[PDB]
Amino acid sequence: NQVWNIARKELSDGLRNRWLLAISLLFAVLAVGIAWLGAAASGQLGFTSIPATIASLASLATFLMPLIALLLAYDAIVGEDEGGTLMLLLTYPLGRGQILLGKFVGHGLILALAVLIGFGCAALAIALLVEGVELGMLFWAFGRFMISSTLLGWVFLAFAYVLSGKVNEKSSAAGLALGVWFLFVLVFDLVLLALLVLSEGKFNPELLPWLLLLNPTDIYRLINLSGFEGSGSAMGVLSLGADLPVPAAVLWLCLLAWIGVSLLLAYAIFRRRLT
Amino acid sequence: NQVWNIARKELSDGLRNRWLLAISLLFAVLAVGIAWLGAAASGQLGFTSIPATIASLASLATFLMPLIALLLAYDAIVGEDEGGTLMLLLTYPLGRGQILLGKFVGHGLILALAVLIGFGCAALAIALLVEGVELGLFWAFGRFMISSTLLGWVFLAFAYVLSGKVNEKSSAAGLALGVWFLFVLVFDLVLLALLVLSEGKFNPELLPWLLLLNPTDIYRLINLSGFLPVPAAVLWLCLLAWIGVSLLLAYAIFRRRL
Amino acid sequence: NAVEIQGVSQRYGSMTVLHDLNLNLGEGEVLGLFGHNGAGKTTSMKLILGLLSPSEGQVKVLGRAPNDPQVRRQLGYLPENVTFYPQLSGRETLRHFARLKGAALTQVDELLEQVGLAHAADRRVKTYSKGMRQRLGLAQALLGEPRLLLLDQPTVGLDPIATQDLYLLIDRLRQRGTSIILCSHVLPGVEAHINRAAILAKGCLQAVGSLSQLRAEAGLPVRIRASGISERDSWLQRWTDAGHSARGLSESSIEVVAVNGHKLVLLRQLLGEGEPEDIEIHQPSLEDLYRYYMERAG
Amino acid sequence: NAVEIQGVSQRYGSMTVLHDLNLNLGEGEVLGLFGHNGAGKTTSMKLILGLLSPSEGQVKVLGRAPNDPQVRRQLGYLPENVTFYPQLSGRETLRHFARLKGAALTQVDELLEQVGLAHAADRRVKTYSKGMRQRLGLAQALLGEPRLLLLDQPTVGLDPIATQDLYLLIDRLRQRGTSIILCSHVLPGVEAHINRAAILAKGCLQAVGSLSQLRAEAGLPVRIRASGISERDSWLQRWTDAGHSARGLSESSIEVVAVNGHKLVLLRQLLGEGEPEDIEIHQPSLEDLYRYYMERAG
Ligand SMILES: Nc1ncnc2c1ncn2[C@@H]1O[C@H](COP(=O)(O)OP(=O)(O)OP(=O)(O)O)[C@@H](O)[C@H]1O
Ligand SMILES: Nc1ncnc2c1ncn2[C@@H]1O[C@H](COP(=O)(O)OP(=O)(O)OP(=O)(O)O)[C@@H](O)[C@H]1O
Ligand SMILES: [Mg+2]
Ligand SMILES: [Mg+2]
Repeated sequence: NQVWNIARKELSDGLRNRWLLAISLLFAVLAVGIAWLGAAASGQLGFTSIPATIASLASLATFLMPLIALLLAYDAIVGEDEGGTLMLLLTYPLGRGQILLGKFVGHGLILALAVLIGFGCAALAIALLVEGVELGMLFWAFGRFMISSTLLGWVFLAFAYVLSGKVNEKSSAAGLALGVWFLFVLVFDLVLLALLVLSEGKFNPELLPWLLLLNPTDIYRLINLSGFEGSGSAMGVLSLGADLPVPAAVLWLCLLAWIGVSLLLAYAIFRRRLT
Repeated sequence: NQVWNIARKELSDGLRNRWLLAISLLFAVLAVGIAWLGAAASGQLGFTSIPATIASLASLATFLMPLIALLLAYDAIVGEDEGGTLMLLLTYPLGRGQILLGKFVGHGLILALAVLIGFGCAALAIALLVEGVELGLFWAFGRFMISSTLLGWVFLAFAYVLSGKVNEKSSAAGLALGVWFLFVLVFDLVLLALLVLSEGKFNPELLPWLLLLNPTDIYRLINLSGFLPVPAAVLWLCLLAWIGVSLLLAYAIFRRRL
Repeated sequence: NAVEIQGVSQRYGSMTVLHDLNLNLGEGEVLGLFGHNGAGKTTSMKLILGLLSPSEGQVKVLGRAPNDPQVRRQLGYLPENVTFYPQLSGRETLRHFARLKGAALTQVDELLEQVGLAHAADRRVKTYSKGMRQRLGLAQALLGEPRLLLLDQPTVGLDPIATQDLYLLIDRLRQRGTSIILCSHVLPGVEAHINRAAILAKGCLQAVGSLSQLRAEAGLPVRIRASGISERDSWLQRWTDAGHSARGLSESSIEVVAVNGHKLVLLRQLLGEGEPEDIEIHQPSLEDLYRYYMERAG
Repeated sequence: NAVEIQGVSQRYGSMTVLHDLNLNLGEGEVLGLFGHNGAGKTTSMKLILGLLSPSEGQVKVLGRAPNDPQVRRQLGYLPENVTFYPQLSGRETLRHFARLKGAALTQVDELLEQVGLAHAADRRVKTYSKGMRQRLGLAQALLGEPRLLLLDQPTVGLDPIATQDLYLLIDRLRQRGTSIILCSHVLPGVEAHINRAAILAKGCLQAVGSLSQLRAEAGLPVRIRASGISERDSWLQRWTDAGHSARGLSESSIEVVAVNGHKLVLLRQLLGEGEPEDIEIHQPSLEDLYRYYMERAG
């Protein structure tokens, strides 16, 4: 609807800001470094085994991408209010939820085009310069990785919108965004694991594998590691649930469901924002 | 000087805002997590031993405290310029340098107070909750306070450096990840690959000094002495020099902001 | 039948800001809101927009509820402290705003020329001055087909030429049948271009009506600046005993205040005794009306 | 004496905003910067300060380089579009600015009650309105001894009574010898308090001097207004043929504009047959001078 107009202005902001260059340049540096400069932790300097890169790169992405999305989106709502342009925009015939979805689609297209551009330099970087990779497996693996990364970007965007609608000032918005970032990666894993190890020696064995759905950062990791990838041996945390949360579309539906509930939460909070 | 007025201004900004309850409680939740829930991999239990919970705590501190600094001082300069309030402040008898120094001192006291309150709550939790294993924590956790605070200050100064050049707050964050990205990922990976490229010819006498060129490496060396070519005193002085040159560059860039 | 307000009372936290503010406007009438700095001019406009929902009052905006975006289709609003995105081009900013409002791309450049900003277009809003940003806001207001146009303190920043050009624009838009709610603090120069006026102090609405009825009920006396009419004290003692206030400045000048209501015949005698060096007669001005009504509230 | 703008010009990247500006003011000299929207008034006002560096020439302030903290200590600035940190209350903002400025901390409360924001204190700037925000900016401007005040567009957003009080405060400060570089665009009524007025358009400072001096440098007709006095045609035929410029308005009145010198002998005719149902005498005011200077020389 008029949603496309707001998404268009957000994309225009993306070009007029070093963001689109910065997100794509650094994300491509991530991707290329893991393939050639990466694997040097073992001393074997350069190789591009597709199963490795899409897993180490996957973990570095599950850390980087939520933070990038939060930095992009935390000031979408609070930033406009502080700027003084939010009150003007509501005067236009635009629904509060309509502008919220417009901002969401704008930032989401920013990060999606960004990841596509960044790996597009990467995808050629492997294919042309590597020696004898089966291009088909590379293509479908990085395809799942691109779509998973952009979907995680969208879900953390939605989290940024909900926290921004809750907050009153830019700095407090950044603080809550940092808290939400730290919570999922470092705490939803640690507390949950600790939960099995001591709270659950025999307290309730059956529940722990499924709860990993709540955290999108875990869902993302399981989606990108398990895959059709061969030699699929999962270490701690993932191995519980690597074997069977019964999926192959269930995780994708759950991630989309998180984005959905978060967008509804943002629409609800932003509707009651003023006064 | 009279930068104290700006310092209390952002001190009030930190207390009125939700940083102090989200930065000190940030450390509080993780520190107790690393100290009791941090051995959950094989046996959930607590305070295994002071230098154990310190190593993981420092490892996560490298990942997160720089990031907190870059998220506290990107809008510090460019944000006021967007708000149009920076120029009115520049009308006052303060000058370019004193504004930056005052904001740096205020934000540094924010980080220092957060570290003190949070890791101190964690330390008193270690003392009370767990057995009297040891109390002379003071050297380990106190050195952790000082080292984490100085690392926060140096990345705060880097954030001031990048902010004073960007013209739109949104673009400031983009160059904020870059500084965070370079020290966390790029430096270690590129250094390791360069060592692998030069099989035996890298001249290992000058590797420790190349480690100095990364504040994260300096901070990890500092909290790894429980019982190296680079003296501990020089290992501090180098981080202090990083702070000094970063603030000098931030002042230099700020003078030509407009 | 443009805005119909049914005794709205608005509360901000525990502080009431409006109480039983019942106001109305015609479809083609122009109503000038005036009042104290902290009365409620902007908040009342914000209620009209539909930014806030009145706790006690059902406002009708363009014969419809203000929540509906169909009202905002043909309604334009110019905000005070009109701040814009500071890294968008003025032409680009106004084109984006038109894209939001649906107006044709042919209108944007012609309207930028009309306001008087096309010469400095294509440069980012940050470079503009307090005036050009006000002119960009005015261009925003006139964007599209505005049936109802809400201006907030709108002459802030403009030139006297720009102010009078905007005044002629408002008069023309009244001729075209559009509805204008104009609030201003420069009372000089708005008496001619404003049909109906309203004065509100604190929350209660002090009065409302066109200039004629508002002037008549007050019966505000006329002020006459003079300097050397006949002598230093010739004209003073003929009015001090005549029950009229007249303060005599030492520099051979008498300032008499007549009523201008019924003594219009006495105006012939006022300037007919001796040859005067300098006379400056100011009729009861709507700013003096504002001062009178503020002295009524308090 | 105090602010000596001698031989300067300023350019952004490729555009010359200020061209050959020479402005000299002294202690207790109420100067005014009037001009078209975007003519360099503010860029020059900022040039008075250390915010902008002069591309050509130098701008002496208090006899010293304006970049020295000493110079800013004896100075005050009210910027157009005054913007304040909108989360901490007005009391907090005034205390903070005074702490950077240097105050007894008791002048803060005196100013806050003096400016009429006493009730509004503690409420926070976001909840403040455009007026109170401008009042708080003015209250900040009056912290300390303002040897050199720089109130820019200060009258925007204020009540007519509030702007009258602000002009009275300008008069009081002019009594105690404090410079004021006024720049307000509200034209009516400033000229009385303006010691020296300077109308500069986009090109340069093509006009500088006192209002009485400027009025002399240029012949301006006097303004006479009427509304339905005697008839529509008799006045026209009587005054057009008698060697005068009679503006024949169509609202049943012929407002005749004199040369501003014949009126002294014209009044005898006016008392003769011209019964005073409505007579308005307005000397060529600062509006007329501004239009004259802008159009003829621009
Ligand atoms: N930083 C800047 N870069 C480029 N152009 C600028 C900059 N600041 C101002 N300008 C432009 O310089 C010109 C002069 O600005 P000026 O000082 O007249 O503003 P102003 O006096 O506030 O205008 P007004 O008072 O009439 O609203 C305008 O075209 C303005 O847009
Ligand atoms: N968001 C808000 N929260 C609390 N109070 C508010 C808010 N917005 C406005 N107010 C209150 O409304 C009044 C100021 O708004 P008002 O409409 O009176 O401004 P105004 O009369 O237009 O001011 P001016 O004409 O000087 O610009 C004050 O009582 C102020 O506290
Ligand atoms: Mg207002
Ligand atoms: Mg200006």
